[PDB]
Order: sequence, then structure tokens, then C-alpha cells
Amino acid sequence: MVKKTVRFGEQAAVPAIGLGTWYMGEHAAQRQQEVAALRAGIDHGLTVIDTAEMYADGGAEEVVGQAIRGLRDRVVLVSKVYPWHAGKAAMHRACENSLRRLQTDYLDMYLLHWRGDIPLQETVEAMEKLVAEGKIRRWGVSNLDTEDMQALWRTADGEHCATNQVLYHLASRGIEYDLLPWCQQHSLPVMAYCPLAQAGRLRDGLFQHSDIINMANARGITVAQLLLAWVIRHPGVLAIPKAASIEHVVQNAAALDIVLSGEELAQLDRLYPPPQRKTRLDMV
Ligand SMILES: NC(=O)C1=CN([C@@H]2O[C@H](COP(=O)(O)OP(=O)(O)OC[C@H]3O[C@@H](n4cnc5c(N)ncnc54)[C@H](OP(=O)(O)O)[C@@H]3O)[C@@H](O)[C@H]2O)C=CC1
Repeated sequence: MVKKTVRFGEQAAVPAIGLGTWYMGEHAAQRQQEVAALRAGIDHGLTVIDTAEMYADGGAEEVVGQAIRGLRDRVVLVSKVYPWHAGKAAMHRACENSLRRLQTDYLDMYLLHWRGDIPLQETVEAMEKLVAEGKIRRWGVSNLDTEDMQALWRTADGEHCATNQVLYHLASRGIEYDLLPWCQQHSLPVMAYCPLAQAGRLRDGLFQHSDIINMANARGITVAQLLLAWVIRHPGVLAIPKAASIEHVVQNAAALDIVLSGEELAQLDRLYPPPQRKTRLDMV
């Protein structure tokens, strides 16, 4: 079967499952383990690594930095800037600091982490300057709903936006009503974060559901793998699960090979139905 890829920035076809790093860089005795988890993912064909300045207050970025040493040409590196750093007075410095901790001279992609009080115009000019200087190849956003994206498109050069990173998983389908359709209409890939719902922390009976467990068992796959396949069932969606466990990384990479039937998806629609209303943008 055809490989599941996404056009992402300057990269024409990245694999549709990448590597999250939230809660890496926190525990300094787990450094080497985290490096190996990232390295196993790259080994198994995943290229997109997603981090941020927020994550363990620079720690995640440092871990990713050691992990990608000698492998910069193998990875598609995405980081992010706090809304309060996303204007003239702090953009260059926050990027410079991310880059230093990553031990690299460029990002493939830089995302506004979420929307704050800096006018979008200012943020876009700041990003375009980083592009011009070669610090980032492309820029994008995170945690923007349909209305924020429309506001971004009304901004000069705001259509250069490369992705929108938003929460999406089986038990939180809100983006399906209006956001994913808008994104498809403008050829904008979505990065899906918490694609496993934090291994069921964000939904009490998700991982423990009866039908789900049996649907996984019949395929010989795990629940997490079933939920990943679900996220990337349609094109233009790049899931970024986090896995500091090698066993989990390898499984996540194998989720790329899973094509769920029309029967199975309708059953999942009965258990976790799509939205019938403009729902507010879910975030963690
Ligand atoms: N833009 C934003 O505001 C935000 C962006 N993000 C990004 O999205 C990424 C993903 O979101 P996140 O919050 O980490 O949650 P996820 O849905 O990715 O779940 C992560 C959890 O799932 C576990 N896990 C991973 N793979 C498996 C598997 N195959 N089987 C069983 N358990 C598994 C992990 O355990 P273990 O590590 O021990 O394997 C961890 O506890 C983050 O790492 C970050 O890069 C996240 C939140 C906010």
C-alpha cells in the first residue's frame, strides 16, 4: 500500500507520524534513554521531531540537540515560541536560544505556540525575517481555531503559514466541524498533538473501552496503534505522539502501516461521534 505522507513546509512528503518531546528533558537521569527513544524513531523511518522552548524550560530542546548530533540531515526539526516572545522585542532572541540548545544553525519549522496579545502582523514580519536570515526554513502556528486562521490569512504574508498544530484524537474531534475543512481548502497540513490523549489521561474510559480493545486484538495491534491509525486515516494530518519508551516508538512507527476498514471507522463513530456544532478548540 501507498505510504502515508504529508507535504510539510519545504519537505514534500514527511511520514505522517512524528516524534513528540513534551515531558522529555525533565528528568536528567533519563537523558540517554530519551536520546535512544528519539534515535529509535529516526531509525524506524520517522523524521519529524516536535519540541518547544516551554518543554522542561529548555530541557527537551537540549535532549533533542544531543539526539540529533550527526543526524541533522535525517530530521525535520520543529520548535516553537511562547506568544509573549513572538514580536520584534523578543523573537530573534527566543529563536537564537532554541537553536543554541538544539546545537544547530537552523530549524525546518518554527511555530507560534498559541495566540497572545502581540498583533499577528508583527509576529509574521518577525518570522519572515528569520526565514530571510536562514534561521528557519518555514514558519507556522499552533492552537489557532478557524477564526484565528482567517485572521492570519488577512495579514500580509500570513498565507506563508506552513502548518497549524492543534489537539486531535478519537475522543476530541472538534476540529472536524470547521477547522480541518478550512485547512484542506487552503492546502495547510495539520499537526495533531495529544494523538493518544496522553495515553488515556485526557479521557477516563478511552484506553479501557471494551469494543476498542477487541478491535485492536483482532488486528494484532495495540490500542495506542489503533488510535494513531485513526488520527492519520485522512490526508493532511501529521500525528506527533511522544514516546520516551523504545517499545512504544517502534509500535508508533508501525501504526503507519494500518489502514482501518469502513466498518471499523463507523463503529468508532458510534462510540466517539464527530461534532454537530461549532465546538470550542480543545487544548491541553
Ligand atoms: N502545541 C501545543 O500546545 C502542544 C504540543 N504538544 C506536542 O505534542 C506531542 C504529543 O502530545 P502529548 O501531550 O505528549 O501526548 P500523547 O498523546 O502523545 O501521549 C504521550 C503518552 O503516551 C505514551 N505512549 C506513547 N506511545 C505509546 C504506545 N504506543 N503505547 C502506549 N503508550 C504510549 C507515552 O509514554 P512513554 O513516553 O513513557 O512511552 C506518554 O505517556 C508532545 O510531545 C509535544 O511535542 C503537546 C501538548 C501541547
